[PDB]
Amino acid sequence: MKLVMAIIKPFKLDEVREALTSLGIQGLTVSEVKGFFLPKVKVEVAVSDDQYEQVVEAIQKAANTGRIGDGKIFVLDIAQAVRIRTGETNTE
Amino acid sequence: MKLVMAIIKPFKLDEVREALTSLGIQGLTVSEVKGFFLPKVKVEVAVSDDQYEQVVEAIQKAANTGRIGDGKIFVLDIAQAVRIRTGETN
Amino acid sequence: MKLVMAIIKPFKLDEVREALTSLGIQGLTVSEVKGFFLPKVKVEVAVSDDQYEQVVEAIQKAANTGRIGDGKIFVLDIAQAVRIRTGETN
Ligand SMILES: Nc1ncnc2c1ncn2[C@@H]1O[C@H](COP(=O)(O)OP(=O)(O)OP(=O)(O)O)[C@@H](O)[C@H]1O
Ligand SMILES: Nc1ncnc2c1ncn2[C@@H]1O[C@H](COP(=O)(O)OP(=O)(O)OP(=O)(O)O)[C@@H](O)[C@H]1O
Ligand SMILES: Nc1ncnc2c1ncn2[C@@H]1O[C@H](COP(=O)(O)O)[C@@H](O)[C@H]1O
Repeated sequence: MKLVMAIIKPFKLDEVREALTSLGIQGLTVSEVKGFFLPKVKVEVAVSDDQYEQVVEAIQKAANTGRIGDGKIFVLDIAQAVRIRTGETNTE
Repeated sequence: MKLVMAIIKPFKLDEVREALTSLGIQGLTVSEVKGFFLPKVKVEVAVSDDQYEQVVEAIQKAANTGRIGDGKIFVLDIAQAVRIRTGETN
Repeated sequence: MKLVMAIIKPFKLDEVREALTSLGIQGLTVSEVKGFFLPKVKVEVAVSDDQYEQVVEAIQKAANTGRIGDGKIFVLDIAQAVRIRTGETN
């Protein structure tokens, strides 16, 4: 499992959300941050190792303008995940 | 150490905090985030290897309702933790 | 690559930014968070493996007061980084 974190230009949030939803990705978490400043949006989603490359590609293509300030996507390893509703624990 | 990250329903924060305090945790970081919008709370706490699973389970039990939208808890490895007050590691 | 995450007293942000800038690190992400509450600032910066320890030390020295509430620095491994502007993987 991977945590995919992207810092994007705020106007690109709708396109990024759209791209992820088409991939069938659920549980997008979004926050407003300051980018060094200019307002940025941080998007975060946890995905299977099987899905992370498609997720990264989808975010990159949706968030891209080619101009300065486009931002970054960081992928981090998740060792364990628990579904709070059921208490069930998953690992890959 | 491990970074325990949970995305919970905002009204569950008090119960989650109470459970963590009972474990002797106390130090934790809370962010206001948006789920998909629905308001959510992101709780982040770095915990020793000896206690991380107990922290996960404490958060799970406290944040649980059995309803849709309860959220998830993620565990990530921390390679190095520094206490800013003293500069000590891990 | 490493993700350096620091939770600091808000008034220390400028000093931390100055230290990072002197190291040639201008790109960083700042969030307003709640620390258990008191307002805190989360600084996130992805840095190369060869520089992360120098970065951690620089942040610690700039953010330190020696008093309670100074905060924490966590270092996490980054599995992959992509530059959105070009689509290139680090
Ligand atoms: N190394 C980094 N660590 C953390 N956040 C970063 C980092 N680099 C960039 N960011 C975030 O991304 C936002 C946009 O910066 P970006 O990645 O586009 O860098 P840049 O200096 O504009 O270079 P370029 O756009 O040409 O790649 C920043 O304001 C910051 O919020
Ligand atoms: N284990 C932790 N996990 C996540 N965030 C933490 C943790 N410990 C501290 N923090 C964050 O750092 C902020 C400052 O707390 P700090 O680390 O200074 O702890 P403290 O109890 O004041 O101890 P001391 O300052 O003596 O080290 C907290 O309010 C919280 O946002
Ligand atoms: N895979 C995921 N990655 C990151 N955050 C998630 C994920 N799934 C759910 N969330 C967050 O948790 C909230 C409730 O999710 P859930 O209870 O799992 O439907 C959502 O609104 C998201 O903000």
